Amino acid sequence: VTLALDKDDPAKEDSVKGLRKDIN
Amino acid sequence: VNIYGLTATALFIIIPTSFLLILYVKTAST
Amino acid sequence: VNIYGLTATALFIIIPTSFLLILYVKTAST
Amino acid sequence: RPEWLDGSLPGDRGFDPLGLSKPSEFVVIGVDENDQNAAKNNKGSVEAIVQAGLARFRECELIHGRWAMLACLGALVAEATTGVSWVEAGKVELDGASYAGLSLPFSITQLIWIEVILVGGAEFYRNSETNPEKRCYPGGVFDPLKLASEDEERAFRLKTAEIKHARLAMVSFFGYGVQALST
Amino acid sequence: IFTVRWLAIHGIAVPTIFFLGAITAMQFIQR
Amino acid sequence: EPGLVTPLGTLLRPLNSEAGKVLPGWGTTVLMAVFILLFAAFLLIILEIYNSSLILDDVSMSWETLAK
Amino acid sequence: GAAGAAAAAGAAAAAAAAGAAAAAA
Amino acid sequence: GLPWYRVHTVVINDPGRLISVHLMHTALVSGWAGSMALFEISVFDPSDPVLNPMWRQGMFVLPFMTRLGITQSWGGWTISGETATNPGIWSYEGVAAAHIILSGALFLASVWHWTYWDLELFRDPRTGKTALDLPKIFGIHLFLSGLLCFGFGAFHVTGVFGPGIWVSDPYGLTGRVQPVAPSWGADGFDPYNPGGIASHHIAAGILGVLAGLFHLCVRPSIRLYFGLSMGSIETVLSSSIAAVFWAAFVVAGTMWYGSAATPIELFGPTRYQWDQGFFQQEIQKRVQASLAEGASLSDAWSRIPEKLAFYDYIGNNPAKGGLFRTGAMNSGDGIAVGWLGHASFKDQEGRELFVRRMPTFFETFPVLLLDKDGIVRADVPFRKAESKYSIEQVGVSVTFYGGELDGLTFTDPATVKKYARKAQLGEIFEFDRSTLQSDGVFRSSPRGWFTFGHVCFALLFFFGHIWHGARTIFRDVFAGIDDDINDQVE
Amino acid sequence: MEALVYTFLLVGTLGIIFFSIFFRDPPRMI
Amino acid sequence: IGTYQEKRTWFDDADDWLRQDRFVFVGWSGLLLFPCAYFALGGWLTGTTFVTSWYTHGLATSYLEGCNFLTAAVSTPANSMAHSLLFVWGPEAQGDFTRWCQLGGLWAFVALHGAFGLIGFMLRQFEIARSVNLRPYNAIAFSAPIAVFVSVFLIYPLGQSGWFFAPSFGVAAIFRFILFFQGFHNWTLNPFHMMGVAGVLGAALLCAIHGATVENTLFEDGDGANTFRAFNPTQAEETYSMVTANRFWSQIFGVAFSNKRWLHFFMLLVPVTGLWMSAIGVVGLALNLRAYDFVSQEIRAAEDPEFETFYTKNILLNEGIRAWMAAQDQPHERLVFPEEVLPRGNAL
Amino acid sequence: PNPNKQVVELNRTSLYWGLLLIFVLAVLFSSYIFN
Amino acid sequence: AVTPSLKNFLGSLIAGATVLGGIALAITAVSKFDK
Amino acid sequence: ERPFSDILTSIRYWVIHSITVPALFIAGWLFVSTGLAYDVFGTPRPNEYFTEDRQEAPLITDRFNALEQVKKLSGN
Ligand code: CLA
Ligand code: CLA
Ligand code: CLA
Ligand code: CLA
Ligand SMILES: CCCCCCCCCCCCCCCC(=O)OC[C@H](CO[C@@H]1O[C@H](CS(=O)(=O)O)[C@@H](O)[C@H](O)[C@H]1O)OC(=O)CCCCCCCCCCCCCCC
Ligand SMILES: CC1=C(/C=C/C(C)=C/C=C/C(C)=C/C=C/C=C(C)/C=C/C=C(C)/C=C/C2=C(C)CCCC2(C)C)C(C)(C)CCC1
Ligand SMILES: CC1=C(\C=C/C(C)=C/C=C/C(C)=C/C=C/C=C(C)/C=C/C=C(C)/C=C/C2=C(C)CCCC2(C)C)C(C)(C)CCC1
Repeated sequence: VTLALDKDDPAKEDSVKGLRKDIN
Repeated sequence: VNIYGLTATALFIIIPTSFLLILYVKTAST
Repeated sequence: VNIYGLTATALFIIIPTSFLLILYVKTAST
Repeated sequence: RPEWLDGSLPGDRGFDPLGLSKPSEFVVIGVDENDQNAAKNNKGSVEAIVQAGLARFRECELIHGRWAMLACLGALVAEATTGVSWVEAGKVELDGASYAGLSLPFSITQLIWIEVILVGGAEFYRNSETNPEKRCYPGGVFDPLKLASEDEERAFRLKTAEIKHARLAMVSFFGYGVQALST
Repeated sequence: IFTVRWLAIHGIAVPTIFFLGAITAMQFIQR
Repeated sequence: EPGLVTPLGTLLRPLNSEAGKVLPGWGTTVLMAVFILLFAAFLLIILEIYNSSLILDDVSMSWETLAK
Repeated sequence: GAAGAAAAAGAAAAAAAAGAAAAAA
Repeated sequence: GLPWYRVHTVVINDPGRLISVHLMHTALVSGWAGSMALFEISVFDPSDPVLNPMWRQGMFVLPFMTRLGITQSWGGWTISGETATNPGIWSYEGVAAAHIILSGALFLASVWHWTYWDLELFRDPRTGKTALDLPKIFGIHLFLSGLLCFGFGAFHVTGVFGPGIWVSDPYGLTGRVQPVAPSWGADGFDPYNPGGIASHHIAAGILGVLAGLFHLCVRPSIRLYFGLSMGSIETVLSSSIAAVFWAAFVVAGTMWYGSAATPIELFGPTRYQWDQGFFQQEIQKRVQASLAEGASLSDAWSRIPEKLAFYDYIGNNPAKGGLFRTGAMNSGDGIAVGWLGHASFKDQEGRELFVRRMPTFFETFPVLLLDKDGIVRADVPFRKAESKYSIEQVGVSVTFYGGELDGLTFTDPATVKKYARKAQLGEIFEFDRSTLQSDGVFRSSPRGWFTFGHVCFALLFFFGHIWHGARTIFRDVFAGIDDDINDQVE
Repeated sequence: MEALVYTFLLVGTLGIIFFSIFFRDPPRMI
Repeated sequence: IGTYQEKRTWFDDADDWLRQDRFVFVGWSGLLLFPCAYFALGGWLTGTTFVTSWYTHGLATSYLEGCNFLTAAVSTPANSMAHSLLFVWGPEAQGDFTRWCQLGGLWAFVALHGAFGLIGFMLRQFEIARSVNLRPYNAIAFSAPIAVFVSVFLIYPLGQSGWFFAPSFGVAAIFRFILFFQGFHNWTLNPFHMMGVAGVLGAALLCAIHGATVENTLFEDGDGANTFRAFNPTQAEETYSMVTANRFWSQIFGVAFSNKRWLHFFMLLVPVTGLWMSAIGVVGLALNLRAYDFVSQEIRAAEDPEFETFYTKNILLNEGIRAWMAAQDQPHERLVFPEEVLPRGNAL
Repeated sequence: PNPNKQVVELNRTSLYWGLLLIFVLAVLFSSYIFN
Repeated sequence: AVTPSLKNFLGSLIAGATVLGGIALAITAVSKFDK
Repeated sequence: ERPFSDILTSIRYWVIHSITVPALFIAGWLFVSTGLAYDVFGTPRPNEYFTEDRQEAPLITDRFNALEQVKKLSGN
């Protein structure tokens, strides 16, 4: 349903998962 | 109203108040 | 452990301690 | 080539890339005034130029190399006879004390007390001498075969024999230090 | 003349007139 | 007026002996400046690893270093 | 553009002429 | 006579009273260390190391004893959560006593050096006045420094003879004192590697010995004697105060950013772990490790340690505090008792919802419930007169997984708003505001308090470097300038 | 309770103002 | 030289050229000041004129964009650069100058060369005071602008989530950093800023009083109505009656200076003690150790719905600053607030 | 017989600055200490 | 191996020497022949 | 020698600074009016703030990959 990336995007959005590799 | 702040106020008065009174009455008698 | 006795002990020390220190350091410099 | 060497010495060569044994001049600065009761305190002045330890440096190579010659000759044969690495001694001697396979009765705590009394007091007696040729080369019981009757101040080199073997034994134990942890 | 007093003023004055020509042309950039 | 002589005071006496004595000229100052600039270069190594400004492939530079 | 350089080169040659109009005097 | 701010300069001229006056300061510092360690042991609650650890209780110097191996006590308890069968002599109370016994020994030594100030050691030969050979004195103390540095690194940290330091996992769950091996590659400069600490103190200890042997033998240059004013005992003070604020910025910097020398099981998490979603990502990494292998929700959220969910909480963030919000972190929100579950939010269209967490800046923050793709779907509105994102109309229910409320659902629009405002603070926990009579607003960890002192000290010691460097270079004009000094104009 | 402490600190500050004016160390000329 | 007469090396040939009494003094510090201070001023005047902030901040900050002197700035990097030093050879910029400007790296160009410029200027006035053989009090006073600069521009963002929350170098850009600290830190309430106000606003009083007390107790040393002509700086006597000045304020204000040396040191002391205390408060705000709340008045105002003070009014105004700017002040958060969730009074 | 013996002096104007300083800091900070 | 971040960093310490040397070279050129 | 008032009143100062000073003003005029200032510093022109991909403010949001991302945010 939800990836761990787009669960930490709507909750924190400063996340080290969400910030790196964000050229896509 | 805490035990800290009521006696921290009294120690910050009297320990530097009397220290300055020790040095003044020393000096004013010279 | 009351608010009275913990600071009544500290005032009965420091107010006569420093009073005697005011008179001694006055005297020991003369 | 250096000029402050090459005479009355076994290793008569100017190897020094930097001149560690160079006798340098000295100038003595006066002590700065720190009295508060003066109005001005000055930063001191040049007072005394002084004209000016090769004797001290000769003693200190000789001690290091002779400990190295006891170390290099002692690590090859304890690896040969016993069959344990020279780094492993201490790990296997805390468990069981031995010498050439023969069990010894001493706790490891006693070895601290034995070594600081025996080796320590002998080190306290070596620096109890005030003659730098006697400090480098003593007499007495340490010369049972009488080297001291034989001269070396001329081209005779009867003293220049431990000093080369002291040098590479420090190096071969330095080669043991680059081999122990790394390889 | 290349002295210290010459390099002090013309370190300041030469880019100042360069940017004052730049900022003046920005007043006439409409969009 | 001589000072107070003590057994530890004379054991330590030649350590407080040559006060005020210096080499003439510059001595090892140029040797010092090589060691200052290497340590200035060394402090720029560890400043940028910890800032992730110089990146080494061997380091992790994270709390994930505690794993491996 | 061009007119920002045309009136610029005009006073580049006018102040060169007016700077020489008092330099000849 | 002297002013009040100049009284301690009676010691600048005689070295014997300088021993005696540093001995009294050293007796007071270790006298504080034992007295603070006795105070912290007398108030420490070792019952729950998982959910009420030492950084949660306001312990400041107890994570410094525990950092270098002291894990056991004379009350039976340990830090890892077991009984000490042999506490030894180096307990917490043994070290708290070893600093007080040292405090009285340094006290008596200071009384000795105050009376016997006029030692012959302090007078140099053939001038007879009090003098100190500060280049060699530095060479002695740098030699002892690198000897202790190499001793601490090769023996204490490496575990060759000493116990070792604290090493934990990346996520603060499994942490002990165990020996480390030195790491001599590029990996030793990663400051989250504990092996670089042992590899530091060996390499810096050996070089500090070799540098100490230099400054014992090689006298300084004359041009560098005057230019650094080596003949004064204050040019070593200015350069040492310069050394200790440099150190205090590094020390408070690595405390705030986190390092291998600052574990989070001792000092708490950092503010950059809440901001960058450090524990939240791992909590999601372990749920998705279980939902992919085949498991339920409530059986996957039960497999997460209750200690890991406690790091993922805004109240343990060190930057959610106040300057005069004094005391333990337990005095703010309460003592944590149990993890209350994982609040999962769904609306009436069967869509999951995710509470936008409170950022570290915000004292208050509006509660927002975002979807998978990051679009706000529900909130607790401020104006409720004509709303279009209210929880009441969107129909937000909340279900928990794991914890004390496992398998329990709440659809009441008053109840859901209560747990939505707790879910922006992190994982949901149950506290008690009656054990310590908690205020209700958070505090900062010892990681934040240590950093506050050691940047305020590092900044005030910048000024003391400026003052004491100026009093050496301008020593001759301290009492005023000369009368004919008008030659400095044209 | 704390308002008693607040007024004592305000009365004490106004006391020093009274002594600093009417019992100041008088500037001696020459 | 050195009263032992060695031969001059190339240092002495460099020391006397630097320490030359020319028009502008260079000195040894000028090898640090004049390259760094020219690039802080040159970086600021270039960044306010040409360099955008459309990528780091999502907002225009240069004259070429349309901004004027008040709204143009050299803006901070994005929160995605964390505390990156943003070297132009760095891992973010990687040599390209036109992207280094777009990545806000020209902020850290100004901030670092400005920081080593302040070291170069403070060493300048140790170096001149040792040439002139004065006392070093001009440098010790400049520790307080360095205490302010380091604690705000360097120490504060290192404790926060990045260089983003630094002040940008502008006029309106400082003004939001000021309004950021009210809304988020309640920085008026912090007692270190209160000692910072009383130092700054008390040195302005001492500047205006000592200027006016001197200028109105002058001795009649000339004939004309211009009193500025009746002075020669090589005169040995005071130019104004200190005794009249003392008797004036001892009867107006009740307390006056009688010591001229204590007066001018007190003028030295008040702005320096004021800025060093306020620098400690910004060090406290780097860790968000705020003096935000009086908890005894929050417990009362939550248990009593009619207890209103000017304090609780200030707490409500900070909630207004926080929610209404942070959708645009912090674009890295990517928080969208629907208009019904922001706080709002009646009919505004 | 230490030659480094000095005396501290404190005139009444410095008494009045010192007593004022520790009461004004107590006026300032105790509002935060009592919280 | 060597990363490009280390290549640009070591290139900066070369460029930091050609800057700091050339500032030092300019003050030992004016010191000698006075231009 | 030359104390700042025999320079400004000298005519040889103004036979220099009535030629180099206007040609430097024009050099600053043409640095921006030829659009070169938009290229050197990377500031966007008033028709370059919003491409067709985005109609919002840019957001860098990535540390080590920002160099090629700002090329994609600008639209190049
Ligand atoms: C040898 C005796 C001894 C021993 C074994 C200990 C042991 C301990 N002390 Mg105690 N202490 C002692 C003496 C001792 N102390 C004395 C004499 C004092 C008074 C000064 C204190 C004051 C003291 C305090 C105030 C505290 C301790 C604490 C501690 C504990 C942790 C130490 C720690 O983390 O420090 C960390 C140490 C360092 C980071 C060292 C800093 C040195 C810097 C990095 C070196 C820089 C200068 C150097 C010369 C540079 C050159 C290097 C190279 C080139 C040579 C530990 C149980 C802590 C604790 O938990 O106690 C309750 C604590 O808070 N101690
Ligand atoms: C191969 C051997 C080896 C190894 C693996 C290490 C490993 C390490 N060393 Mg050691 N070191 C060694 C040999 C070694 N060292 C030797 C031979 C020396 C010479 C004696 C040193 C001297 C040394 C020093 C002096 C320091 C280290 C530090 C470190 C750590 C670097 C990572 C870190 O914590 O960064 C963190 C440190 C930094 C990023 C340093 C940057 C310094 C900044 C610029 C200071 C800022 C203050 C300044 C006044 C700026 C103004 C304030 C600002 C807010 C504006 C790490 C443990 C550092 C350390 O212990 O950190 C905890 C440290 O400070 N080492
Ligand atoms: C660098 C030093 C340092 C650091 C970081 C800490 C850190 C800590 N201590 Mg420890 N402590 C220290 C030194 C230190 N301590 C010393 C030297 C003592 C001996 C007096 C103590 C005695 C001590 C006790 C007895 C307790 C703590 C506690 C605490 C914790 C709560 C912090 C707190 O409430 O701050 C409070 C911070 C402030 C109020 C801000 C200070 C700002 C300035 C200094 C105010 C001064 C202004 C003004 C002039 C004062 C006049 C006002 C007047 C009315 C008094 C924290 C872990 C508590 C704890 O949690 O223990 C479990 C606790 O009960 N500490
Ligand atoms: C290693 C640190 C260190 C050392 C040894 C000294 C030593 C000295 N300083 Mg320096 N100084 C330092 C740091 C240091 N200072 C710092 C950090 C600053 C910036 C604030 C200064 C600013 C400074 C000035 C401005 C002056 C000195 C002066 C002096 C001399 C006399 C001090 C005196 O009589 O105080 C007497 C102090 C008192 C009677 C009471 C002070 C009480 C305050 C409020 C502190 C409270 C004590 C507290 C419990 C301890 C906590 C301290 C903390 C660091 C742990 C002496 C040589 C004086 C000097 O050079 O004389 C010519 C002088 O004028 N110092
Ligand atoms: C009620 C007000 C509000 C309360 C404020 C509480 C805090 C007060 C803080 C300030 C305390 C005083 C600071 C030091 C003053 C000083 O040194 O003066 C110096 C002068 C010396 O002047 C000389 O005194 C000589 C007499 S003698 O030398 O002192 O014997 C005299 O002959 C000569 O003319 C004269 O020049 O002292 C005097 O003139 C009289 C002695 C003052 C005694 C101290 C008073 C203490 C306060 C008690 C007030 C009641 C408190 C309880 C009720 C609330
Ligand atoms: C004689 C003797 C003895 C005893 C000893 C003892 C008992 C000791 C103690 C000691 C002690 C008991 C000490 C203590 C100390 C303390 C201290 C020293 C403290 C200090 C404090 C401070 C310093 C503070 C500061 C501050 C403030 C003011 C506030 C806040 C901030 C700060 C932190 C800055 C015995 C019997 C054993 C035997 C031997 C001999
Ligand atoms: C950045 C950078 C760089 C480059 C360059 C530079 C450095 C430049 C500089 C520049 C500069 C240095 C500039 C300047 C400018 C100035 C200006 C722009 C000014 C203006 C002014 C004005 C505008 C004024 C007006 C007025 C007033 C207000 C007063 C008087 C009158 C009048 C009206 C006129 C480098 C390479 C290094 C590196 C990278 C970065």
